[PDB]
Amino acid sequence: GTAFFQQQQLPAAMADTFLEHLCLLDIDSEPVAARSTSIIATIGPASRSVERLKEMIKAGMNIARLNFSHGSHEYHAESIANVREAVESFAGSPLSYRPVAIALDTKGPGSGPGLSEQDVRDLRFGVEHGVDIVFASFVRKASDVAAVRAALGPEGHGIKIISKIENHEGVKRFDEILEVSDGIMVARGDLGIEIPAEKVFLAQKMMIGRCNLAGKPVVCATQMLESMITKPRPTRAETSDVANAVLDGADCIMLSGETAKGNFPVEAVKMQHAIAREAEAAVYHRQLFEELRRAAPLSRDPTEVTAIGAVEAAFKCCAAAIIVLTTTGRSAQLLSRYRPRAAVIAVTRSAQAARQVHLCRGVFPLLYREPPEAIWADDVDRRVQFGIESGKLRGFLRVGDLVIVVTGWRPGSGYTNIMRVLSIS
Amino acid sequence: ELGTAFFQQQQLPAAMADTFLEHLCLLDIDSEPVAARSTSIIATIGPASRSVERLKEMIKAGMNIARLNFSHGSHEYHAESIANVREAVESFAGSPLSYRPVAIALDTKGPGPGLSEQDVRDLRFGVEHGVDIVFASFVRKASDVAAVRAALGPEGHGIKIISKIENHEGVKRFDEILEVSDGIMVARGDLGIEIPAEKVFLAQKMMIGRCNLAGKPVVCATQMLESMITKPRPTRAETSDVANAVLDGADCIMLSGETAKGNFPVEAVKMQHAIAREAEAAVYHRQLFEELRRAAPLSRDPTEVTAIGAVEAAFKCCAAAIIVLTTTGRSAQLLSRYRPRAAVIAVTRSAQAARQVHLCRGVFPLLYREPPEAIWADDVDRRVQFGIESGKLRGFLRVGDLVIVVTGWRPGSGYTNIMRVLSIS
Amino acid sequence: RADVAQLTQELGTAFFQQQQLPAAMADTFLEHLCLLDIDSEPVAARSTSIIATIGPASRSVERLKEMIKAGMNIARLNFSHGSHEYHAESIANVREAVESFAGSPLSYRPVAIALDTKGPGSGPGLSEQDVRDLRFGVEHGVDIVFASFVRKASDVAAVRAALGPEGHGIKIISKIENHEGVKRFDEILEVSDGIMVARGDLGIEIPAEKVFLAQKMMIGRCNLAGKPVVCATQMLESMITKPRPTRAETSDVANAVLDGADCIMLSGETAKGNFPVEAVKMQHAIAREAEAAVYHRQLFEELRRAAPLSRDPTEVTAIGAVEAAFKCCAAAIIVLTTTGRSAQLLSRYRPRAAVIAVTRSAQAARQVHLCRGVFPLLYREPPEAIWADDVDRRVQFGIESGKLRGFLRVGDLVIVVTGWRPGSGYTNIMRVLSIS
Amino acid sequence: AFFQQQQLPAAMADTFLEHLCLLDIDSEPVAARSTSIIATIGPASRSVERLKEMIKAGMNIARLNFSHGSHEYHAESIANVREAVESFAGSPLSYRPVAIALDTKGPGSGGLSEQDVRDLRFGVEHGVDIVFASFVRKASDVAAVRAALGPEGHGIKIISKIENHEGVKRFDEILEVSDGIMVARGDLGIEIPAEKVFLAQKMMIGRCNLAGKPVVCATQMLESMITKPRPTRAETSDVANAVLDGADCIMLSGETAKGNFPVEAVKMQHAIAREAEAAVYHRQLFEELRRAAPLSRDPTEVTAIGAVEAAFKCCAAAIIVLTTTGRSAQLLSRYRPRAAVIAVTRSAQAARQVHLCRGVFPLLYREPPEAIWADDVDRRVQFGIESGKLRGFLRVGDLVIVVTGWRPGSGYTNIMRVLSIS
Ligand SMILES: O=C(O)C[C@](O)(CC(=O)N1CCN(S(=O)(=O)c2cc3c(cc2O)C(=O)c2ccccc2C3=O)CC1)C(=O)O
Ligand SMILES: O=C(O)C[C@](O)(CC(=O)N1CCN(S(=O)(=O)c2cc3c(cc2O)C(=O)c2ccccc2C3=O)CC1)C(=O)O
Ligand SMILES: O=P(O)(O)OC[C@H]1O[C@](O)(COP(=O)(O)O)[C@@H](O)[C@@H]1O
Ligand SMILES: O=P(O)(O)OC[C@H]1O[C@](O)(COP(=O)(O)O)[C@@H](O)[C@@H]1O
Ligand SMILES: O=P(O)(O)OC[C@H]1O[C@](O)(COP(=O)(O)O)[C@@H](O)[C@@H]1O
Ligand SMILES: O=P(O)(O)OC[C@H]1O[C@](O)(COP(=O)(O)O)[C@@H](O)[C@@H]1O
Ligand SMILES: O=C([O-])C(=O)[O-]
Ligand SMILES: O=C([O-])C(=O)[O-]
Ligand SMILES: O=C([O-])C(=O)[O-]
Ligand SMILES: O=C([O-])C(=O)[O-]
Ligand SMILES: [K+]
Ligand SMILES: [K+]
Ligand SMILES: [K+]
Ligand SMILES: [K+]
Ligand SMILES: [Mg+2]
Ligand SMILES: [Mg+2]
Ligand SMILES: [Mg+2]
Ligand SMILES: [Mg+2]
Repeated sequence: GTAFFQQQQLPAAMADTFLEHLCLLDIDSEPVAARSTSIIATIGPASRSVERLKEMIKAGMNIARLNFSHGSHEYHAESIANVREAVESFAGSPLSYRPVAIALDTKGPGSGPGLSEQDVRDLRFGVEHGVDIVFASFVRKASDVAAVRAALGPEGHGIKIISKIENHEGVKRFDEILEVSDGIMVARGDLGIEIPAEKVFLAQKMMIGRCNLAGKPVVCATQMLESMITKPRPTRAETSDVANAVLDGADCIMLSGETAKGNFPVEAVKMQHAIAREAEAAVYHRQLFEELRRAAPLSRDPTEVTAIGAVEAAFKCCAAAIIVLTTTGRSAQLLSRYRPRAAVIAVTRSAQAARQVHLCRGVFPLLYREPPEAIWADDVDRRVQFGIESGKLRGFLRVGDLVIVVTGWRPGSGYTNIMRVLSIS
Repeated sequence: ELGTAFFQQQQLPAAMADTFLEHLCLLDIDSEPVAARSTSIIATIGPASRSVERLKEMIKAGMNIARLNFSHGSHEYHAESIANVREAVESFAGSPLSYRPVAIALDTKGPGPGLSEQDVRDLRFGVEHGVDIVFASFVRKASDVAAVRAALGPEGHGIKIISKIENHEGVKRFDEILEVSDGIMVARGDLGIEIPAEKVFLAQKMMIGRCNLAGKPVVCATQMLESMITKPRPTRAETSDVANAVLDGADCIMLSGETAKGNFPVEAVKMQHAIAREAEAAVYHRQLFEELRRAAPLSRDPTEVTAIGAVEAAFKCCAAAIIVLTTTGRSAQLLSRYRPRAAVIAVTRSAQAARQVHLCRGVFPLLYREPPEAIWADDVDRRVQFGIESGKLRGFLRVGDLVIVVTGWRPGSGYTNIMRVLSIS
Repeated sequence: RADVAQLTQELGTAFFQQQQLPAAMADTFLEHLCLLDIDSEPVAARSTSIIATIGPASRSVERLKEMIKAGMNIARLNFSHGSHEYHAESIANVREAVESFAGSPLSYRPVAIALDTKGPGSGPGLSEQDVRDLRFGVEHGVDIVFASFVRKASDVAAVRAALGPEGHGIKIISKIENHEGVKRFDEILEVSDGIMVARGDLGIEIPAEKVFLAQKMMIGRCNLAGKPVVCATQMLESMITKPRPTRAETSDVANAVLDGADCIMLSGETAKGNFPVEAVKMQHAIAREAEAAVYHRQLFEELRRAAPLSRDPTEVTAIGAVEAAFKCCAAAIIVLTTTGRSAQLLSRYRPRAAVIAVTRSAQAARQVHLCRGVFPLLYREPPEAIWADDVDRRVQFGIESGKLRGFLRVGDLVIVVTGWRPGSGYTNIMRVLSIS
Repeated sequence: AFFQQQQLPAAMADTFLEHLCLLDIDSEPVAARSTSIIATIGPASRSVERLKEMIKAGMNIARLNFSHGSHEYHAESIANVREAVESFAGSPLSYRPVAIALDTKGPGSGGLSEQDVRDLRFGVEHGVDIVFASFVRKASDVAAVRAALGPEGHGIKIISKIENHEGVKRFDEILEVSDGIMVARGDLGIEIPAEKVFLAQKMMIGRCNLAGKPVVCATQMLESMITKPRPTRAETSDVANAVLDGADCIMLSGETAKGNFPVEAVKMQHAIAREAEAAVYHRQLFEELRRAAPLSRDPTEVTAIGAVEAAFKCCAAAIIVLTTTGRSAQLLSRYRPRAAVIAVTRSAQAARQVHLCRGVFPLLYREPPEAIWADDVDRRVQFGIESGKLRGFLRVGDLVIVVTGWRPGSGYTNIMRVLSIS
């Protein structure tokens, strides 16, 4: 229909130049796709009640950040419990259940050179309490990441390490840090104090671009809607900043004081949700996909190979979604790196992976709870049908839509290799 | 894993180039072609190439399609030629390494207002003798194609109609002619007489580009190696012309007097084979694929959607081949339209389709003769392995190579929707 | 590397590390972002003009002198507040502070004066207060009018009519503040001299989360049209009370420049803020960083692909001059202009070289601040008897001022844009000159 | 109607593929033929009357193959060429200069052969403009030819013929020290596999285009026309593709030296080149040439790109350039403008040598210098406009780009002007 091609900035996406693309942006072109940039919300006095946390999950919060610079282990354990209670209050309807990751933000070293003793204690707390992500403060070199990995021990092997770049050394040794990290956070608060305030946008734009190139999650953090700590609506600069972090290529956007101690924590999440949707529709996918494709090296990994084929096929048919079966979340991450306009609906039995895929832009995790079928092929089809039913319920899909289904040839992680074009019935 | 020596062959340094100009600068005479020759050779069969023994040498030299010019000879004469071609082709039906299906094409005499009386009789002859292709002479408008289609009696509806564009009206009505034809022949002999000789290259380049855009086979014909009718080696202009027809985007190249009446018919086939191999390696796939992609409209046909995904995946891993199961040849044709550097090995039970897919650049047909398995999925795997083993048998594949496998979800033509990444074992 | 090998040997590796030159050489936009370096210092003069709203915090002649030194190019008078007596006093103080530097014409900085109207209201036709304020502007010699709540092309015609016959030289920058203005943008831009993205009212009239779409669209269309575009409101809002801005604020300013804005504005930050000089200094610091980070390779190519063929020698000379400047890494493009049009046409192709515009018109020298990358020089000498000699004196004035202000150094290449006969509309010559 | 001619719909295309699709056989070429024709002079094309027909047909350079004939024979040919050329000198607004090129025999089993030294000394004594040096294998071979030309032969252009595998492999070092290259396909097709010659041709042309140096495509281009009045489909294709490859010059060997239709062969190359030049995808070409060309601090280099850019912007009919040595015109030519580069020069040798550069139309200025240098410059610019108007390049109302310098002499080009005709 003609009405379909007027929505989600499709006239601006068809443009032959980036300049023409900007000229074609329409304020009356409504976003249709689900919001793909994840929202990380910092937990605190303003956002700890189980009832408040339920409203924040409904508003769009995907990751709950526990800032270990404040409060005790007793405090942070109560936080975790409330978050888990609010998340599990929706587990009765598995077709609409939304998993929420739990991230531990470390205090950092200070006048010291290596992992603080407090950081070791907090890291072991995180492992003991089952945190999904670690935002490692003041990462200056690759050995800092290794020290955090060591402090997580053998049981914390599944936790994701997102290195916070907060100073000039971190920016200068970025490549070696990214290589050993699972992703990066652009920690603008300290970065804006350690380097000239007028140079932070260069570091942000550079780090996001390099993470996009590497296929690793990148978080944009600090003062994004700061005025919403006290004021019910944000400034013109604030909405612009959020929209531009998405347009830069950020996988996640964050709320610090806006959710931890503010008067508008649910309003702050709803505002980030509203802006991200508008900004994602305004992304110039034509140039973006082409540049991501050109820059990405040749691969002999079937998962990587299937991922680019699936993304290419999704663009060809205007696929509503790409449904992927994933154990560790890697298959979904590899789809996400090519920035498809189609939602990546990731069906997994791993609750940890379902929470951790929120770090990847455009990945919508679905936790499958049914016990395995005797016939493996039947188990696969049940999980694909689960993705279709959830996607239909949540508005991602309609009868007649085309979806790309990404699966593998045998059970267990590492074997994705099949891409099938599917019509929704 | 592949080695530096691999990346020096088949003009891979020139293929990596960021500009077309840099691409030309990087062409290396010492970079040997490795891939199988993808541009099919059409050889006109006449007194010089009629004998079963001569035809066997021509099949070994690279002839894929045998052309019978109904402007000369009789029905009795051409039926003898067809019988000899079929006898020479079936002499290799024992050894799968030597066996190659060869299409049989009837070139009509031409019209007068509408279809000639002789053309109706010759077209009826073609149907009765089971010809695969018709090169319809002097096609001027879409009604001419319809008249040929109508002449291909009740039994001839599967024959391919390749419209010969030989005059100014055919060039001017090209779009309407291509829409109703299976493909086009750039009939340069008459075209060089009907229009100024210095304008024929414009018509050739335009028609090839439009056929490439449409995804339909295009043949470059007449005087390609003319001097070789009397001389053992061609001129500098002749080798250039053949190389440039391939670089233009031609699916097939033709030999007329060179094979029909000349003194070196086998040498002419060998020469076209040698040049096509060099020219195909020198194709700038980076710009070509990107432009084919950008120009091709969005599609909701799973076959077309799977085809672009498969070609994308093949480029990503330097896939040795794309093995496709096809009944009509459509699935292979849709892969071919995106000009992959990988060979399209099409496994089919249809002998007609196996001969007709020679019209498509880079399609290597394999006729499957085994009786159907009780389990359809098992019948499918047996055909995929038939593809793989013959591939290994001919030097396309080695254990450890990556291949893209294109199949459908249910039997019968029209359901192609699966793309798998398989490692050769 | 071969496209810069000899020039790298000549200018030095240190030259090619500064002003984001490694990021500018990138083959893709993505690679360009990856190559941005915080250690790559900006060298070029700041090209995006700063508009500062003058109020109680920034009225004193001594304060205004510090703001001119900080980088203020245009002084804005908001006729929504204050009186005619109040605003006339502000204008007088601005003029006094500007003329305090007129003693050295090689370092004198012209400052434009802009009147921001109050706007219509519940009623549509030009308000009676607007007619009185527009008459005031004409009488006081304002250079620009920021026309509030422009909704259609007839609105801009009504403002031009209220300016009268004597206000023909004033520039009309239409403020787009509502949904109607955004929807009828093309018709408004056609009849306006430029546009202001009035984000304050725009953020109230349309959803706050959609304003960035309107900003990016309007800037792109103004860039396409070759007309000045201003980004306004809440750019450094927190600096009204604090000495340092938020991370979102510095980002917003940098992104307005990267979007393609010719001018950036300060409202409450300079009118009623506690740190008006610090706000100007902050916008100056960010704009310089952001201009160096512009991906000129794609930008110039897209401006050329989009721009239609032209048979106007001024337009033709402008693209040739910008192309030549990119080829040699020209330090500046010196242009002789009467109305500012020749400089405006150079500016539309977004050169990295500074457009040093030499003019005898004081009004045009102030008005060219609306054009990104145009550095106006007011020529005060009386005309030479030989016209060709008068032209060469003005070109030499530009070279001497350029050398004086640090724009030029011996050995630099400059592109000189002049015409074949006196008077406006005859620009058609481009020269490559080496600085001695 | 203007935008339907000279493949302008195909030139507006956003992709190369769309460009090919838009090529129109009914779109007539309007601009003058840019690719120069080199004709080998022999028994079939030696008469003064024959040579006059060949000049009118389009011959720009006359080649004398020193592999056959004697010094007495070739001197007679030179005299006949010069006589036929000077028969049109009466009308200087329509006079067409013709270069004279000596093609050496080569070293054969050997450094520089003794016959080559004698022939090179002959060329210097007879005032040849170009030398096509046979079998150039390395940079020292070029130096040996340069040395054999001596002090009197400093002005002669050396076009190195690449005829074997060593020449192809050491191409970069040879091009660096040569004025240009000839893709000598006859010997190349024997020295390397026949099916690999197109790779060497396309590579050499691209590299010469990149370097801004003339490249000639030679041998068997219209071979059948030695005995037949019309060429083959492959032959017309080959000529059109040499132009589309980026060749500055195309050559005729046996076709003009010993063939039955030498004038018809020249006419045929002229007809095809015109069609092929209009079909060039300038959008991609200029952009790639622009991107690839290095940054320069030479005002001639800088003015050249500005002039070509300005010409594309207004659909300039021509770019009129004042040149002493031909360098300023050569630098304009390297950016492949669609506008004709009308080069006004007082040097007769430079006027002949500029035929090596594609799209450069030399005009020999034969008026004595004015007292005021600025007035002398304007007279030469007006000469270009009058000759252009006469030859059909210009019409009143057209826009032209005028490229001049700030001071007399060679190496000072730095000015570009936009001028409206009449
Ligand atoms: O259109 C119209 O008709 C025109 C046209 O095209 C033109 C011409 O004439 N030609 C060309 C071609 N060729 S070749 O040599 O190649 C050839 C041969 C032959 C043939 C074929 C061919 O093909 C056969 O079959 C035969 C049969 C039997 C016997 C013999 C024969 C022979 O020889 C010829 C001549 C025609 O006619 O067709
Ligand atoms: O290089 C090396 O050595 C090679 C070679 O060279 C090769 C050959 O033989 N050929 C080729 C060429 N051709 S054409 O025709 O063109 C020609 C002819 C002529 C000429 C030239 C030319 O040129 C002259 O001069 C002359 C002179 C005198 C007399 C005569 C003549 C003639 O005819 C021939 C043949 C040898 O082998 O030897
Ligand atoms: O993204 P990952 O972790 O590699 O997991 C993908 C895996 O999931 C599957 O699709 C299904 O396997 P399971 O039945 O074990 O869930 C495999 O075929 C594939 O290896
Ligand atoms: O290219 P075509 O003619 O559509 O044939 C492709 C068909 O072949 C298959 O892959 C296998 O089908 P069959 O088992 O009938 O051969 C189908 O699933 C698919 O629709
Ligand atoms: O930019 P504008 O307004 O067209 O003015 C440029 C004009 O200035 C000149 O360079 C000098 O002219 P003046 O004698 O009027 O100062 C003219 O040649 C040209 O027409
Ligand atoms: O083309 P060349 O050899 O580099 O020199 C071109 C020269 O032509 C001129 O425009 C006119 O020079 P002349 O006065 O020597 O004829 C010079 O200013 C310029 O240097
Ligand atoms: O740690 C952070 O979030 C910061 O410093 O911005
Ligand atoms: O039939 C042909 O091939 C022709 O006419 O060129
Ligand atoms: O009018 C204004 O300045 C605004 O709305 O921002
Ligand atoms: O000398 C030549 O021209 C050749 O050998 O091709
Ligand atoms: K912390
Ligand atoms: K026929
Ligand atoms: K106001
Ligand atoms: K010779
Ligand atoms: Mg911090
Ligand atoms: Mg015919
Ligand atoms: Mg307002
Ligand atoms: Mg030779």
